[PDB]
Amino acid sequence: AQLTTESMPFNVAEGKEVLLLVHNLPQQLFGYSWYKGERVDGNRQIVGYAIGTQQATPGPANSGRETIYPNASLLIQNVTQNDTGFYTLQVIKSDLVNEEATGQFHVY
Amino acid sequence: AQLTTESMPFNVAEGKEVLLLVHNLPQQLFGYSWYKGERVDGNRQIVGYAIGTQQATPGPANSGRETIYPNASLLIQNVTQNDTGFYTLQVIKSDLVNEEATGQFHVY
Ligand SMILES: CCCCCCCCO[C@@H]1O[C@H](CO)[C@@H](O)[C@H](O)[C@H]1O
Ligand SMILES: CCCCCCCCO[C@@H]1O[C@H](CO)[C@@H](O)[C@H](O)[C@H]1O
Ligand SMILES: CCCCCCCCO[C@@H]1O[C@H](CO)[C@@H](O)[C@H](O)[C@H]1O
Ligand SMILES: CCCCCCCCO[C@@H]1O[C@H](CO)[C@@H](O)[C@H](O)[C@H]1O
Repeated sequence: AQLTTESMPFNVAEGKEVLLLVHNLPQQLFGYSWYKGERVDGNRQIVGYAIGTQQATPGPANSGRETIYPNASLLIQNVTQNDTGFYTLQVIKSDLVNEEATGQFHVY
Repeated sequence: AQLTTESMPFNVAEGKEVLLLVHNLPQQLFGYSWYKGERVDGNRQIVGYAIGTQQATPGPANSGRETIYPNASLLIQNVTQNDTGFYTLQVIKSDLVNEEATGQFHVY
């Protein structure tokens, strides 16, 4: 089945925490990139993650409060109104035929 | 200066050929992915290219008439009306903080 992401919890109190879980990662991965919003856009990149070295590198939209895990999961702490809405994950395969999934939680 | 792409020629007769040139490739590249349109969208991916292995892999929007070169350049032969408009290159860096550039020509 399709690459998918869900957020835990779906509705998050301001100041609390949310984990973006990822399911059905394909094989032969090179890396992951998370973006704020519904689309892949470098200006809105949160983080880039190289699997070979297990190394996270921040993008322009990185808040300082995000952590990516080896299975692509994204933890966000001390959430703000600004964190609310859509997130997009791009999975970079080793053949560079890539996949995206979006991506939502609601701050209250 | 910024990663850019220009098309040669910019206005192309139906049935002829167009080369999408790429300038200012950054260092530390792992590969390239070309998309039809203004955005990175897997459903519209033309090709994925691994630099290390020199291996091109076709995506869903591949027409059969496209060739990617080691410097990311894209040749399109026997162009159709359907080929007209924007193309987007994504450059995949080793730290996964990637870059995109668009991308157009006009068929007449
Ligand atoms: C700090 C706690 C994080 C531990 C990992 C939690 C992931 C548990 O697993 C997830 O549980 C969800 C329950 O809502 C299910 O909907 C998902 O299908 C399942 O993958
Ligand atoms: C607070 C830190 C949370 C730990 C981060 C890793 C937890 C991820 O846990 C994994 O998530 C996957 C989907 O993303 C699923 O395979 C399973 O729910 C689980 O094994
Ligand atoms: C007609 C097919 C020939 C293959 C193309 C040869 C490589 C293209 O040529 C290169 O294009 C780059 C743009 O990507 C430019 O930056 C370089 O200056 C130029 O040498
Ligand atoms: C170092 C890069 C080598 C790439 C191999 C080129 C594969 C595309 O084969 C193409 O065949 C066409 C004939 O129909 C020619 O007009 C093109 O010049 C050629 O690129």
